[PDB]
Amino acid sequence: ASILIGCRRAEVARTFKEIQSLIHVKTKEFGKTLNIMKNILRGKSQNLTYIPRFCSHLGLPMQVTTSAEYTAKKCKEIKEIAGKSPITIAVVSIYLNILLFQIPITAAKVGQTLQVTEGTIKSGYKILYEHRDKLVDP
Amino acid sequence: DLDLERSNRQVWLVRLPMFLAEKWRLGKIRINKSKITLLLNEPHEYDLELTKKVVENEYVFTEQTIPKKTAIVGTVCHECQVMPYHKIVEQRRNIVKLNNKERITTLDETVGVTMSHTGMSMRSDNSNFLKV
DNA sequence: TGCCCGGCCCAGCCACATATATATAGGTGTGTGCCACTCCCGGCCACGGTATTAGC
DNA sequence: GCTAATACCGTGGCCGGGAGTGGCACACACCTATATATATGTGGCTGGGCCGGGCA
Repeated sequence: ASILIGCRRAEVARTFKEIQSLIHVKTKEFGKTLNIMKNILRGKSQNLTYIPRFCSHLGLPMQVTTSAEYTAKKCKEIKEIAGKSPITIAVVSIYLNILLFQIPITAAKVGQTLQVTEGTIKSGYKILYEHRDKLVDP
Repeated sequence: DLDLERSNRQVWLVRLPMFLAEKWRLGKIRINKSKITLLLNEPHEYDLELTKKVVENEYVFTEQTIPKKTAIVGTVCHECQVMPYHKIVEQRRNIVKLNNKERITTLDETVGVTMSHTGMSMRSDNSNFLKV
């Protein structure tokens, strides 16, 4: 929880499954200790950063990265579903921005690399394809 | 119960070249009366030098505190050494001086994949080792 | 050239984590302290070797 | 000038005592299990449909 706090303070983005992959903290007790720790920090007185990291995990060009940035912000403005945790919004945003071009990764490889369910990226790809209209940057 | 069988048997010791020795791991010796050769099977003929004429205090035994079954074979009679289409053998001897090793392979990928596999990659377990 | 059987894939649906409160209650685990057993450390006893001094 | 005697020091093994370590007991703290709305997610099974292969 101290590492995650130091990550949130330095404008860095690290998912719970990453520190969880490093340390087995059993999630629940991790969430409670992180909550009461946040209360300690408050007593002593942002998903956009995740896009370039996963684009680095897939090795995508810069145009797909900033395209997933504009897609992430716009999808944050459109509402509907709102988020269901920002990780799935990130992976479906990169999934749409990569299905707009021709670089092929399909859904299984991106689902096993980023540790996301295929049915979730297709469930988000459905309504995302429904909102494809207002997501075009150029 | 060690027993000397005969020792009267006369044996000749031979220092062979490596390809024919590893091949032995049949021919016909031609004794020419002070120069003797060898006609192998098709293939070369080989002059064998009388390396050491007098060869005493040297014998041969076989094995079938912990005593084991010991048998005596025969006395060593003559120390010998086989001497050697020789251009092909000379080229093979020049050819053995060309052994090399493989160099380090450079991974050519987009780096971000390997660097993603370095640190936290949201992928744990997948292998049972020191899991108690 | 035609017919039948088996396997795989897709779409879907159910269950469990996340967050909220609350009582129940009854169990389990962990820590500490003390006492007993084993190990370590210290103490005791035995044995062997080398050097120096004094007298006629 | 030459000979003889006596004392002191150092190692190794065994035994006892302490200490540590392990076990037991007690107390405290955790930690399970059940209901309620909410959403949203993810992963694993269930049924139906489609595709492929072989023989006369």
